[PDB]
Amino acid sequence: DISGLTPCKDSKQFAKREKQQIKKLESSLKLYAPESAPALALNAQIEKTKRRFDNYGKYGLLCGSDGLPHLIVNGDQRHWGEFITPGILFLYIAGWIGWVGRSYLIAISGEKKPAMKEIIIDVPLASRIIFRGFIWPVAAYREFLNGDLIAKDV
Amino acid sequence: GFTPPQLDPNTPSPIFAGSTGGLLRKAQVEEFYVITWNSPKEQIFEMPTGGAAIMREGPNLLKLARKEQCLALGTRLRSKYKITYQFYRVFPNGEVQYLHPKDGVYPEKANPGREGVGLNMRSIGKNVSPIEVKFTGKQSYDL
Amino acid sequence: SHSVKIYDTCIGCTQCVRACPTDVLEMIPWDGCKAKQIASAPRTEDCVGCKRCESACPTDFLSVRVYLWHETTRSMGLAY
Amino acid sequence: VVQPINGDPFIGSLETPVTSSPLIAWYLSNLPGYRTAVNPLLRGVEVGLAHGFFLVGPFVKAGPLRNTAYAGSAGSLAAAGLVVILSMCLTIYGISSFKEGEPSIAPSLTLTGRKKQPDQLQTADGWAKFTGGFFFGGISGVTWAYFLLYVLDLPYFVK
Amino acid sequence: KYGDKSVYFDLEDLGNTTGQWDVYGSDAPSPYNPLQSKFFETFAAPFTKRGLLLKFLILGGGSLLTYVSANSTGDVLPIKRGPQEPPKLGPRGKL
Amino acid sequence: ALRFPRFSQGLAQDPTTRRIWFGIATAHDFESHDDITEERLYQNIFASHFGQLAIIFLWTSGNLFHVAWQGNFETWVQDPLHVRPIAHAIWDPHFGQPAVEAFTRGGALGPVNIAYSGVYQWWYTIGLRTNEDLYTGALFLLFLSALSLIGGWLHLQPKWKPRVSWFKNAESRLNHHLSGLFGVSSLAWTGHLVHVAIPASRGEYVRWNNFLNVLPHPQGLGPLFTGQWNLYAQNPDSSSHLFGTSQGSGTAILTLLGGFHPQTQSLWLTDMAHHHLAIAILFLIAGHMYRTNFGIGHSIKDLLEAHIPPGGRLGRGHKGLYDTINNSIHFQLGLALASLGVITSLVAQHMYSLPAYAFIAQDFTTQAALYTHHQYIAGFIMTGAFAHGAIFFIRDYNPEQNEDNVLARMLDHKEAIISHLSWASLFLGFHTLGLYVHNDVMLAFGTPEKQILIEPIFAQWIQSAHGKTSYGFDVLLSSTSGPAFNAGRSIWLPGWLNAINENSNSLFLTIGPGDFLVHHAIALGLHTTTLILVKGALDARGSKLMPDKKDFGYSFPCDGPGRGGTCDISAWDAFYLAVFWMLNTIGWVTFYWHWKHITLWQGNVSQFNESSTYLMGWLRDYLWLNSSQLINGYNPFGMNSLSVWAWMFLFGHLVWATGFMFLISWRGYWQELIETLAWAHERTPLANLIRWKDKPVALSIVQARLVGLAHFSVGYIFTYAAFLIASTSGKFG
Amino acid sequence: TFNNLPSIFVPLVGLVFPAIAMASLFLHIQKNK
Ligand code: CLA
Ligand code: CLA
Ligand code: CLA
Ligand SMILES: CC1=C(/C=C/C(C)=C/C=C/C(C)=C/C=C/C=C(C)/C=C/C=C(C)/C=C/C2=C(C)CCCC2(C)C)C(C)(C)CCC1
Ligand SMILES: CC1=C(/C=C/C(C)=C/C=C/C(C)=C\C=C\C=C(C)\C=C\C=C(C)\C=C\C2=C(C)CCCC2(C)C)C(C)(C)CCC1
Ligand SMILES: CC1=C(C/C=C(\C)CCC[C@H](C)CCC[C@H](C)CCCC(C)C)C(=O)c2ccccc2C1=O
Repeated sequence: DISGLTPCKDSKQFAKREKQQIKKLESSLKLYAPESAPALALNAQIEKTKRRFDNYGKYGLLCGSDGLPHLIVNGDQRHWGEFITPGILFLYIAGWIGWVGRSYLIAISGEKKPAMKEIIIDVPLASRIIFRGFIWPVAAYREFLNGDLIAKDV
Repeated sequence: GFTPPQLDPNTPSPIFAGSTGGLLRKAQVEEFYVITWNSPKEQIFEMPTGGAAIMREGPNLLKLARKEQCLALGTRLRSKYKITYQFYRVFPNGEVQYLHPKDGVYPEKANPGREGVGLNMRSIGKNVSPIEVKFTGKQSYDL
Repeated sequence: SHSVKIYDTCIGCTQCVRACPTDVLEMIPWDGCKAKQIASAPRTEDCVGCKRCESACPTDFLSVRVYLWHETTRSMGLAY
Repeated sequence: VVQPINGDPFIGSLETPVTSSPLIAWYLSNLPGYRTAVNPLLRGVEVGLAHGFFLVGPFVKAGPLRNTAYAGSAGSLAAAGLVVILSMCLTIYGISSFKEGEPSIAPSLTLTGRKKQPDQLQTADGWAKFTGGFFFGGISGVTWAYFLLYVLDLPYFVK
Repeated sequence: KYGDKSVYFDLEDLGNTTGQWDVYGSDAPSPYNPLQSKFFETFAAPFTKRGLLLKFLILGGGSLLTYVSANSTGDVLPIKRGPQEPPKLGPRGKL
Repeated sequence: ALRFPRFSQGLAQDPTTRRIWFGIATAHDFESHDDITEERLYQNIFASHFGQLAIIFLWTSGNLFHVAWQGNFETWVQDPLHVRPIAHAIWDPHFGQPAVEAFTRGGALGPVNIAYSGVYQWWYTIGLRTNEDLYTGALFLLFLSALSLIGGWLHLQPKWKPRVSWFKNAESRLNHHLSGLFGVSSLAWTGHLVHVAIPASRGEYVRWNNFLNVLPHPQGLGPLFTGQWNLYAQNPDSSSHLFGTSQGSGTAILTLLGGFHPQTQSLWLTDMAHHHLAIAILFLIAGHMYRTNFGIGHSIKDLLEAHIPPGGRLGRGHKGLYDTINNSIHFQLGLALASLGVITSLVAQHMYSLPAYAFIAQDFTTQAALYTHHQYIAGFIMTGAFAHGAIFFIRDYNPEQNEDNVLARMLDHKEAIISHLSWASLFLGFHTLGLYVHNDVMLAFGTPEKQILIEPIFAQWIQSAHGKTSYGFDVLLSSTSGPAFNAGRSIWLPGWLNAINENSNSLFLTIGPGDFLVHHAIALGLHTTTLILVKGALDARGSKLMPDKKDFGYSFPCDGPGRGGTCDISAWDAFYLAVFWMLNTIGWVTFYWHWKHITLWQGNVSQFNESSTYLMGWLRDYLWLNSSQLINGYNPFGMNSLSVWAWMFLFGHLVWATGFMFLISWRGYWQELIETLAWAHERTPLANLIRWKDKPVALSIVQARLVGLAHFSVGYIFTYAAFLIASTSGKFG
Repeated sequence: TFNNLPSIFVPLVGLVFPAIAMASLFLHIQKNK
């Protein structure tokens, strides 16, 4: 109920959005037979919409006066599924990408012509490294403590 | 005092049917950079003013528009046809300044007899900042 | 017109002048390198500023160096 | 007959039928722009008269008051104004291009190679006489076009 | 010599070399009548001093322009005629 | 110097036509002029400032004179809400009678232009209730312009010629400017507001013939000398006041009741009086800080040499900085334009929310024109601040005299700064564009419930931290039990609360997810413009690609195709591309402003709060919709008052497209084209008689860049001015 | 006369001041000492 936003499980305009989209998809449904592929696909999209709205209701999303879910990023424990848990889920993958790429560039750095390994990606080397970014939040922390994360100028 | 200028005489010009990239009023009030070369045979070359010209067997003479035209022509001559060339500068008053080798030798062979100017005896980073030469005619690079 | 300067980091490879289409440059003898020659720029009045010289200077940054300055009819490359 | 100018192939022009022909060169040589020896005042008079009519043309019939009764009068007035401005810009041209007393910057030669006299039009006093002739001729041609539109309206088109 | 066989660099006659030619500048004498020429001379010699001509042109033209625009009525230019129409009340009353 | 540029014999010795352009463009670059000194530099700057003041007073006098002569101000004073302002009459002889009939507004006998500058409101709020008042003001400002002109003339003469040691007196100058030019100036403004503007609001007209007799307060200066200042806040116009008449008026002159006047929806004149008074005390106290001829005060040199932190974090601190600023006029100019741009944006952000003029909140085109004006002005002033810092780093920065100090230790980690600003702009652009595009798609898939709508919890927290109960945070001013609310409980908070909670006015608007997203677009714009400018300024001395860039100056085209290519490498070109990004950023700011406000004024805030979260709402519900009455300013069947704004709209489109010519096309195609043209003119009969004096050439690369940006920005500005003015004037909500 | 000042100053300024200014500035351009 924060920021003047009513939850979507007890919002009027949210249910109105639901009803309006369902009537829109049903207006496009009285043009085909109820057993053919178009009508079946339209009914599947209808159930998709209804479950979508009900899932946004049951997660405790906050729907404003416009009747759309307004995500809360401030750090409220009820709304960590909005930003903070998927934010950690992001940063874990993003640091995976960065860490496997960095360890790859460091792996090829001791090559005769390293640039050809950035064009012709050494798939065995990367694949042996591709899972080494699973542990990036600890390996990077140690490389920061040991001094191996940041390079020295010389 | 080792190489005298050549003082181009009334030599013939290449066979050319005439173009529009030729001498405009710049020649009529300023220099127009005659070039002279000496052909082994009557061959055909691209003119720097656009179009194809037929150089004559023996000495030729072309008054094209400017220095870059004659030097581009002469470089194409020396590289493609392997031919000695020399070009001039003809002010409207009448004087004819000799310019391309200025030593009888092209400006790649470091032949002694030419004084070095535009020569800063330092690395390029050791020039002073502009504040050190603020309110002075010397900009950054003439000390 | 333009102010062409040759610094002492030269290697005397004769690419500045062999690229220069207006006879601005010329190689002179010198004692600062293995080739015993360095480029000079007497005919800066004929300098257009095309920087073909310093697009062919193989050094750390440059040894030949063109400074854009008072533009005259011949530095502006006008046939009129 | 497209051979170059004076047979000189490295001059930027050609003696094509349009430039150098018995008819078109004659026409460009016996009109007041190229009558060099004659004084520039009569030249400018001729030029101004012709351009005054040529300007009164597209001001009466084409203009803001073309359909009104003030078409001819106000159009000729605008043509005289444009003529005054043209003499104005001609005047600053003569002041800016050549100062007071220098010799003529015109060519003293001709296609036949004769060391002819330079065109005194290009001098200061000569161009000033030309501008005076242009102004006089232009105002006179404007008022004469107005007179012909007044008294001889019927043969010309109205539309 | 400029007239030799394909010679265009007479260094003495630099006019023929550089292209200094009055391409159509006929040196033929005055084709006008002498009397009308003297008439125009005496009636346009006032416009011989370019500086006085310029001062006269600018000042008299500005004077005539101000005179035309000040003495002209609205019949020849609608801006002087004025509205001759009631003013429309703008949006939201007038604001 | 022989030819027109008397200040550069390098351009006078240029047979081409580049010298005209470069004698225009470098006319005011005195420290690049030939054969000059520092004395002549500062003196020319001083006379130039006199000329600028003369032009400013002349332009204000023209405004006053035309509003008095051709305006309807005496009619605007009576019924301001329902009488239209008039900037000046129009005599365009190209006009047709429909246009003479349409442009006749405000009860005029001829065509007129509606003052969308708000000068009517601000003159009416400070007194000035007759045309004769404006005439006297205009004549006095003309006198002031002539005064500035004669002052700048005589201060150029050798007898009155200040030396560089006088211009560099950065302590006497600071003391005087602070104390007098701010404190005494705002004090005199209070002495106007107390003696004139408030009495003109309270009724009686207090003019020069009778301002010695009229007591501004019934007990004159007894309360001030006796310390009983509370007697100046006794009857503070208790909520029934009609601006311009004694009904519901009072006797106070200095108050802190805060909030808005209920009639005008503007700030109280007594609040402005007390305000200018208080900041006058502050500035008059602060202007007695720096050391002068009287033995006491501070030396800024030792203030800077003393602020060197032990620990070597900043290194040599601010040592040697007084000498590198006082000698460097570009550093002074950069800091000045920094502060000026920030306070200009502040003027905008506080005049839209806290309007200090009567009947300017309720009129809706001036409140937008002023905001847009001052914000584009602030963006330009900020780009110029950074550009002059770059010009400083090239021309007047001496790395030896400020070695290892806060400004060379700055240039060290220029790569760190540039990289982290790049990160911020990259992050913001990526994410916020992704969210706008996600919402564009989710609407395009008919699923607006799937949009990324982030409620701006932090700005809503600040709003609830000021008294807005539209969110229910109840913290520090919406909580009655908060000590911050208890402190000012009896001073300003009643008025401030019934102002901020009133959802008709425009301070602390109810913001939503579209406001979040466009604020992040704004952050992208600021960080990116900052990136471009800071990078140009720090790489002004050099980089790895061009380390000797200080030797080529601030403005040079390039360094050639060598080293891969060096187009737009100068710090001038950083400024250039930053002006592009600045125009973009201010366009976002003013689009956000105008749409939020036009939706508030129309009443349908839901339009913005639903459509601002996806870009097709801006393209449909803001640009396409509000341009309905504009482009119909002149149809094939008739025209209306918005014909001028449609013509200006298309004119700005035209020049904004013409700039693309000078930007996309560069120099070489045009030089060759001009070579063909010169051939044709020199071989075309009857025009061979006419030969140019300045050999024609295509525009230089840096020049044509500048020209493209001039056309681009003129078109940006004129187009958005046309659109904003016409949309807010076609309806006025 | 105040309504007739537009009829005097606008044709004065926007036509003569360009005449005077552009002429004098063209002369200042085309000068030699
Ligand atoms: C190994 C990959 C890698 C790593 C670890 C970094 C790390 C960094 N970059 Mg760089 N960058 C990279 C690749 C990488 N970059 C590539 C390929 C590009 C070209 C698009 C850029 C373009 C770029 C810019 C323009 C900027 C950075 C910045 C940064 C810094 C901030 C992080 C950020 O905002 O992400 C930036 C990420 C992007 C812009 C998206 C591109 C990243 C790609 C998707 C990763 C590529 C991985 C590789 C192909 C996989 C190979 C795996 C191997 C096992 C075979 C950080 C030091 C910023 C900086 O310096 O600020 C401090 C900055 O301004 N980077
Ligand atoms: C108290 C004495 C005093 C005073 C009053 C001034 C006054 C001034 N000096 Mg200074 N000066 C002084 C002593 C003084 N000087 C001394 C002792 C020296 C010794 C070195 C100098 C040296 C000096 C130099 C070298 C220069 C000046 C300049 C100026 C002018 C600044 C430009 C301007 O008008 O903006 C004034 C701006 C403001 C008053 C306010 C700006 C910011 C506010 C906070 C913005 C917000 C409020 C806003 C105004 C509200 C507007 C609302 C509506 C009414 C529009 C100004 C007239 C400059 C000038 O023009 O030369 C003549 C200049 O170049 N002075
Ligand atoms: C819509 C036009 C537009 C856009 C999108 C950009 C974008 C950018 N500019 Mg600006 N710029 C523009 C116009 C634009 N500019 C104009 C007209 C000028 C005047 C010349 C400039 C001048 C300019 C300068 C001078 C600077 C920038 C900078 C930047 C970057 C800022 C960092 C950022 O927000 O990136 C976030 C990323 C984007 C906005 C890219 C959007 C595209 C998406 C994310 C790519 C993914 C889509 C898709 C999967 C890719 C496949 C496509 C296809 C092959 C299938 C960014 C790339 C600055 C910079 O580099 O800082 C880092 C900088 O210094 N620009
Ligand atoms: C290039 C350069 C330059 C220029 C630069 C610039 C232009 C900059 C800018 C800058 C800027 C433009 C900045 C800004 C800033 C801001 C800030 C820093 C802010 C702060 C704030 C605060 C601190 C606040 C507080 C508060 C609040 C929150 C509200 C209420 C009240 C209070 C007070 C409490 C120079 C010349 C210098 C030098 C050289 C280099
Ligand atoms: C909680 C939160 C928030 C906030 C937050 C913040 C404010 C933060 C900050 C933060 C920060 C302030 C940070 C900083 C940082 C810095 C640095 C300096 C870093 C570095 C790093 C590195 C260097 C790394 C690297 C890597 C990795 C590890 C990954 C991949 C690979 C690489 C190599 C890239 C909010 C409420 C909004 C929302 C919710 C959530
Ligand atoms: C169109 C174009 C031209 C051609 C432009 C010419 C040569 C100059 C403009 C032609 C006339 C002079 C139009 C002038 C318009 C204004 C009236 C001038 C205002 C200046 C006064 C205030 C002094 C270039 O030379 C060029 C050069 C480099 C990059 C891009 C371009 C480019 O895009």
